[PDB]
Order: sequence, then C-alpha cells, then structure tokens
Amino acid sequence: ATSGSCKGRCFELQEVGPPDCRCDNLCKSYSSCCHDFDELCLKTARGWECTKDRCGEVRNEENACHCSEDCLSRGDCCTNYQVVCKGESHWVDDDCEEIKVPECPAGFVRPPLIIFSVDGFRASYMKKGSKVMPNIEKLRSCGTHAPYMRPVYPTKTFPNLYTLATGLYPESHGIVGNSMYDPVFDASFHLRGREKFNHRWWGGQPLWITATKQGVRAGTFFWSVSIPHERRILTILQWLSLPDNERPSVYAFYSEQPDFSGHKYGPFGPEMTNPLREIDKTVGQLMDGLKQLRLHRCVNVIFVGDHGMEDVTCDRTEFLSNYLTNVDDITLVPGTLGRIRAKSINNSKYDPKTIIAALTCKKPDQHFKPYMKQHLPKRLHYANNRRIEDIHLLVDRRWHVARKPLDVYKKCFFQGDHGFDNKVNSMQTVFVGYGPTFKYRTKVPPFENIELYNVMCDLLGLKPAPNNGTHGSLNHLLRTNTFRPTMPDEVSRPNYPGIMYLQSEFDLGCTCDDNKLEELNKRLHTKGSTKERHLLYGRPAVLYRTSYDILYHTDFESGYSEIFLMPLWTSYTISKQAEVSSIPEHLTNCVRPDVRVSPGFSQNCLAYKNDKQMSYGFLFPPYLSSSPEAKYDAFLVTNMVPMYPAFKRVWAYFQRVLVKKYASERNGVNVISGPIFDYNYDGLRDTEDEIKQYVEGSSIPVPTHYYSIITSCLDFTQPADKCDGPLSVSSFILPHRPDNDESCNSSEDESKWVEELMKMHTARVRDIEHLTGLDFYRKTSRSYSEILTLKTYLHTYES
Ligand SMILES: *[C@@H]1O[C@H](CO)[C@@H](O[C@@H]2O[C@H](CO)[C@@H](O[C@@H]3O[C@H](CO[C@H]4O[C@H](CO)[C@@H](O)[C@H](O[C@H]5O[C@H](CO)[C@@H](O)[C@H](O)[C@@H]5O[C@H]5O[C@H](CO)[C@@H](O)[C@H](O)[C@@H]5O)[C@@H]4O)[C@@H](O)[C@H](O[C@H]4O[C@H](CO)[C@@H](O)[C@H](O)[C@@H]4O[C@H]4O[C@H](CO)[C@@H](O)[C@H](O)[C@@H]4O)[C@@H]3O)[C@H](O)[C@H]2NC(C)=O)[C@H](O)[C@H]1NC(C)=O
Ligand SMILES: C[C@]1(O)C[C@]2(CCN2C(=O)c2cnc(N[C@@H]3Cc4ccc(Cl)cc4C3)nc2)C1
Ligand SMILES: [Ca+2]
Ligand SMILES: [Ca+2]
Ligand SMILES: [K+]
Ligand code: NA
Ligand SMILES: [Zn+2]
Repeated sequence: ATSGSCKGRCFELQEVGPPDCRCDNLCKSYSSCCHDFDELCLKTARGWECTKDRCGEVRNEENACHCSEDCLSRGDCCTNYQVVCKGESHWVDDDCEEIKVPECPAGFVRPPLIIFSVDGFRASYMKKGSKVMPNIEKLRSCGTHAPYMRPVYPTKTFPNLYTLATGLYPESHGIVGNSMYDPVFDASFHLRGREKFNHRWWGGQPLWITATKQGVRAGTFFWSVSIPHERRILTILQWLSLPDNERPSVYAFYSEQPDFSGHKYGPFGPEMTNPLREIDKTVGQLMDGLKQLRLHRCVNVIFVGDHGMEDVTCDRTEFLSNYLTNVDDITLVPGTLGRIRAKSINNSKYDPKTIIAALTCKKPDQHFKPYMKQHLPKRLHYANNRRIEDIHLLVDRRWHVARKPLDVYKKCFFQGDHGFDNKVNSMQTVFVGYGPTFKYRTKVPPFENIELYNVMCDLLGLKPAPNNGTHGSLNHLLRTNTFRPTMPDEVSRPNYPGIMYLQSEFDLGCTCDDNKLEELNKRLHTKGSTKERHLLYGRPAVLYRTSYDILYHTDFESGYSEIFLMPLWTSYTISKQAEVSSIPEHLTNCVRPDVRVSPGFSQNCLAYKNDKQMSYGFLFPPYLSSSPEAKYDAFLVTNMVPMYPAFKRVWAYFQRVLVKKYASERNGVNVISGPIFDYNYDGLRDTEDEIKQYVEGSSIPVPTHYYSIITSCLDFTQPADKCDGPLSVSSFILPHRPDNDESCNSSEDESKWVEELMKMHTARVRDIEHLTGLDFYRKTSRSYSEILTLKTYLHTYES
C-alpha cells in the first residue's frame, strides 16, 4: 500500500504499522517505502557542501542541504555552512579543550549520546591510519580511549552489534552467527534476505528499548544500505534540532566500511586508505555539524567497531572432504568457524563421535580443531543455545574451513575475513569516548564489548537490563555518572571445625605411612596462624546456600564442601624464594583422614581403586610444601579431588613446574584453585542435582573443569604478600577431560604442550565467579571498581 506519502514524515522515528507505507531509515530494506520516499527524503541536489556562492541563498527545498540564513534554526544546513559562509573553523582544527561540564542548549535534560559504529574497524587502524584520520585522531587523543576493545565470539557483524546493544553474550541474545538454524522454530536466519527481520531471533533488551521503557527517546539504530552516509549524519543533526518533547537522547550511525573494502583487499591493502579517509571525513561532518548547532561540548560520542579483519585467501581453505568419507551426510556452516550438524534428522547412522575422531589431529599442520561445543574454552561463552550446533570447529587465524572444494570455486575473490577466536589480535576493534561524561586525554586498559551496554545506560541515566557486563568495571572511563555497586552479600557462613574424629572411625580404604616445643606450633597452624600469608585478599564469599568448612593448614587454607566432598577453593601463597620438593617414596600413595571432618563427609580411596578410569590429585600441591612435616597436610583426604590420569599429566606439570615459574617471574604468587561443575554448559555453577558423573560407586561428583586464579603485585618489585598497590592476575579454567585429544603434541613432554593448553583456556576471574558462586578479592585495600576491573581482566597471551 505504497500510495500514502512521506510528506513531512521523512525519517520518522515511530515505524507505522503496515499495510501503510513507511518513511523510516529501514523502509528500503523491507521494500516498504512510500512512492515519494526517494524524492522527498533522499534529496541529493547540489551535493553535501556549501560553497562560497550558495551563502545566504534563498532556500530551495530541492537541495540536499542548505546554505540559507534560516538553515541553523531549521537544523538542515550543510555541515560545513558556518565554515564556508561565516568564517568559522572546522572542529578538527580547533584545539582540544577539556569538557568539564555539559554545555548544552536550554531545554536539553541530559547530554545526548551518539554511537558512531564502524564495521570491521581493526584496532591497529588507529595507529596505522592516524595520518589520514585527523578527526578520529582528535576524538581519540582528547577523549578517553582503549588500545583496543575485545569483540565477542564469533567475531562476525550481527553477533557483535547485538552484543553492543544488549550487553549479552551471543549464546544469551540468540544471534550466535551471521547464519543460523533454530531447530524449535525449524527456521533459518541469514544476512541476505528477510527472515532475520522476524523478532523471535532477537533476545535480551537492546539499548533503544531500554531507553524507551524508561522515558528516554531513541533514534532508530539501523540504516538501510542505500541511504548515503552524508544523509545519515544530516538526519541525526535534524533529529537533534527537534523540540524538547520529541528529540531523542540516543542515536547511532553505522558505516559498512571499512569491512566492505577489507574483505576485497585485506586489512592493510593499499586500497584501504581511501575508505579510512572517507570514514574520517564523515566524523568531521558530524563534529562540524554539532559545532554549528552548539552541541559539540554537549553530546557524548562513542566511536566503536564490531570486530577487526584478518588476511584470508581462497588457497588457505581446509576441506572436510579431505577428512570425512561421509561428507554428504553433514551440513557445515563454513568459513572462519565451522558448525556441523546431520543433513537429515532421520539419519540414525550419523554419529558425532566418529566425525570428531575423523577430524582430530589428522594432518601435521591441520588449520582447524574440532570440539564438542561444551569443550570449547569457557572464555568464549559459546555453547548454551540450541542454535549452536554440538560440533564446532575453531579455525586458525588466516584460514577457512569448507565442506568440499566446489563450495569455494563455485561462488580468487576475497583477501580479508573475520570470525575467528575473539582473543586473536587481528580481530580486536576500537573504542573511543568523547564528551562531558567521558574523561579527558585518558587511556584505559583494553576491555570487552559486553561491558559497553552498562556504560551507555550510565551515560543516559538508565537502569540496564540484566546482562553479562560487570557494572562498575568501566567506571574509570567516566568523569561522572559512575555506578557505585556494593559487594554481594555472603549467603552461607563457614563452619570452623576442630578435631572431632578419631583415626579408627574412618574406613575409607586409604593408607599412609605416617616434640612438645613445636606441638603448640602445629595447633596454631591448624587454628589459622599462617592464614594472613595464604589468604591475601580475604576468604571468598559463598553466594549460595550450602554447608562448608574452613580448614587451616601451615601452607594452605581451604573452604571444604560437605555437599560435594571436596574444596570449593584452596588458597596458598608461594614466594619467589620457595623451593619445589618431590613426593617422598614413603608417601606416594598416602591419603590421610582429616580428623576435623566426618567420615560421612569425606571421600574414600576404595572408590578410586574401583573406578578404573578415575584417579585423584591434590589442590594444594605436595611439591610446594614448606617443610617435610608440613607436607603431610597435603595428603589429607580433604585436599583430594577426582582426576583422570590424562588430566593429571596437565595438573602435575602446572603444580610442579609452572607455579614455581610464575612465582619466580612475578615475585611470588597467590594461588586459588578449585573444581568447577558445569554439566549443562550454561557458564553457571551447577546444583548437586545437575551432576552427570560420580566416581564409581560413590557420591564423589566429578568436576567438568579445574580453575586457578594467580594473583601478584602489579609492581613486581614488591612481593605478592607485601603489595601496597594494584594487583595483577592471570587465571584459567582447564577442561577436566579423560584424554588429551585437544592437544595434538600430547605424546611429547609436558614442557611442549601443557602451557599452550593452559593459554587456550585462559579466563577472567569473573568467569570463575559465575561457574562457582564464589566472590573473590573481598578484603583488599583497593577501590571496589578497581577490583571489578581486575575481575574482568583476561590474559590473552597474544604478541
Ligand atoms: C548472561 O546474562 C544473562 C541475563 O542476565 C543470563 O541469562 C539469564 O539466565 C538466567 C538463569 O539461566 C535465566 O533465568 C531463567 O529465566 C526463565 C524465564 O525466561 C524468559 O524471560 C526472560 C525475562 O524477560 C527472558 O530474558 C528470557 O529470554 C531467553 O529465552 C528466549 C526464548 O524465549 C530468547 O529469545 C532469549 O535469547 C533468551 O535465551 C537465552 O536464555 C534461555 C534461558 O532462559 C536459554 O535457554 C537460551 O539458550 C539462551 O541462552 C525468557 O524469554 C525462567 O523460566 C527460568 O526459571 C526456571 O529455572 C529454575 C531452575 O532451573 C527455577 O528457579 C524456576 O522455578 C524455573 O524452573 C522451572 O522451569 C524449568 C525450565 O523450563 C524446568 O526445567 C523446571 O522443571 C521448573 O518447573 C530461569 O529463571 C534468564 O532467562 C536468562 N536471560 C537471558 C536474557 O538469557 C546469563 O546467565 C548470563 N551468563 C553468564 C555466563 O553469566
Ligand atoms: C543486508 C544488511 O542490511 C545487513 C547489513 C550488514 C550489517 N548491516 C546493516 O544493515 C546494519 C545497519 N545498521 C546498523 N546499525 C548498527 C546496529 C547497532 C547496534 C548497537 C549499536 Cl551500539 C549501534 C548500532 C548501529 N547495523 C547494521 C547489510
Ligand atoms: Ca562487521
Ligand atoms: Ca551449569
Ligand atoms: K582408579
Ligand atoms: Na593428544
Ligand atoms: Zn565482514
């Protein structure tokens, strides 16, 4: 019904309900615009710039923008009007001056926010393209910037734009790729075409909805591709000239560049200079335009990308047809990641186990690795959605995976792509904030794009919907409007058991070959006399209802679960000077009852003997005991945890070699280790009724993962246990697997593969918090916002 009119309706904010014709910034994309949309709304006459001869002209409403006297009040001047016609300077030529307070026109209730989003803008463009992007360089140097911003996985456009909008992981917002099949709708989502416009795909609450629901007006964020950039900018500036009761407070611009060119020419192709220049010119138009409206010291501006761009060519393609004989029985979502499902749900002869094995470590330099999705690095948060296929391929940077060669030459063309692991340097993107609410000439550490939703809410005075950001962790970007969170309340208080059981009350099937001056000595140790050394940041708080005990020892402190029959956490400090020792021969198979903990709340050695697949390890490593006498404590049944022999190779090397290495490199480290149970791969602590595996014959639950949090002084001239200032952390969440199939070199010595495994499984403290229902760093001398920043830190081990 496109015989309605867009007269006086151009770029209307409220989308009219068809079958009435549309005049909003998306109507082109649904082929739904009124007949006169182009004529009235996409004027082009005379181009985009005032010239000296158009100054003071009589208004001609055919023109794309105006150079008449009345244009400022009307809000439709070309962005260079005051420069060309009133001898003003371009914004970029003006010195930076601190913006201490919003300098807004009367009637503005809050500083507007404008998000300037750029597709495929790789983080290193800020330095490498700086000579050709002066407007962007001024935003960056005068505002608040990060060296880079980490996207989410997969590092594709729609997952990342919707993460920016919602503060959610793709698994939670449901946009898990640029292409998807949802088995409960039995429907497909694609970039091309129209099913993606169906609202059932899009979960959580995006910023524009959050705004609307709380009485803040929002501009429409999505722009049809054919609307020229100049027109997008002029539309924003027109909206900003609306009356107070109609004018939005939040706007987004989007550019398809430099992504579009990057795919064709590679991230640093010589052809990339012009797209970067053109983007910079658009930023300049916006800023000149704000300046003429007296809004350039009023508005907060965010310059942000969705992902970066890597060099990728046709010839760097792995073909599943080279591995699988059965290739026509699978559907592959291809490219910079792979997702595999059965071609037909009626094929009972499909077996994911046999596909995985056919794809595992088959060629010496194989450029992808298969995973069941629950085994992917937990830092990716890429499993808890039915739209994510069980079988996943993590593709090496610079490579593609495809089903058959004909897929790649029956479509070389492209030189750039993205989608890879979000740790990869080429995938990193940008963040700049400029305005009254951002800090002045401030650099901040790199951070994840899941955090920005909360900040954008802070900037608009909105209460954010529940999301995966850690609200407060980006307070250091802001001059004001910080969010002041309180530490969560401890839900369960610990018991502190003393000696309550005699040795002969235990029938655990365990065995161990085991003065009065230092008899008091060991009593004080068991009462917590060394605890200030081994528990540096306070005990972790337990944020759920459970029954647990604090157990003190010479070398380590633990919070021992009576429910899970093992520690939730074990804490210990290893100085620079500490010595590694062996497990003495007499103690090789030693497990000792803990006379503080009932036999009924203890593990037993007979279960491990019976269970031919499962062995055990220790959370506090016997190798790092302070003394031969202290070493007995490490063999308590309360320090034992279930470990597959294959995993013990990993764990033993970490404990015997790597902990001491870190303590030497970082001037002591504090370590907190423990189990994780996430059988439903939702990234959250399992309740006891969610556990799918026990040690045979017992109530001993088997962890899905083992974590460690390794903390030291950021100023490494100070020892970990005597640190005056900011901390440094690195953490991991290691999968507890019965094989080392993940590691193709695992036949080799652990010095050749364990550390690279651990790096792959690097984690944020926050990730561990979700997975354990523990809250760490409760008792430091640092600000809580600083600790939140520390908890979101990821050590990426990239160059
Ligand atoms: C990252 O941040 C997010 C947001 O904070 C965290 O996700 C939240 O996690 C909560 C715990 O898992 C979860 O709470 C559940 O909500 C159920 C109600 O859900 C609807 O309502 C909300 C609010 O409007 C809405 O956001 C939800 O949106 C999801 O689902 C739609 C599909 O309809 C999607 O479009 C959208 O993308 C989103 O999908 C994601 O979440 C769902 C899970 O809800 C996943 O399945 C998807 O894969 C995807 O990840 C919904 O529209 C509520 O019913 C649940 O309550 C049950 O569960 C517990 C016990 O298990 C119990 O206390 C209750 O009694 C109840 O049990 C009964 O029902 C069970 C389930 O059917 C049944 O098995 C039992 O037998 C019982 O009878 C639950 O409270 C919250 O929804 C999501 N929110 C979002 C946005 O994802 C996420 O955890 C964070 N991640 C990390 C790692 O920290
Ligand atoms: C066929 C196609 O039509 C699909 C293609 C590839 C991406 N795109 C778009 O249409 C496209 C158009 N507008 C926006 N705006 C973005 C959305 C968003 C989310 C959060 C934030 Cl904070 C800011 C923004 C501005 N994003 C995307 C071409
Ligand atoms: Ca993109
Ligand atoms: Ca779980
Ligand atoms: K065993
Ligand atoms: Na292996
Ligand atoms: Zn792209």
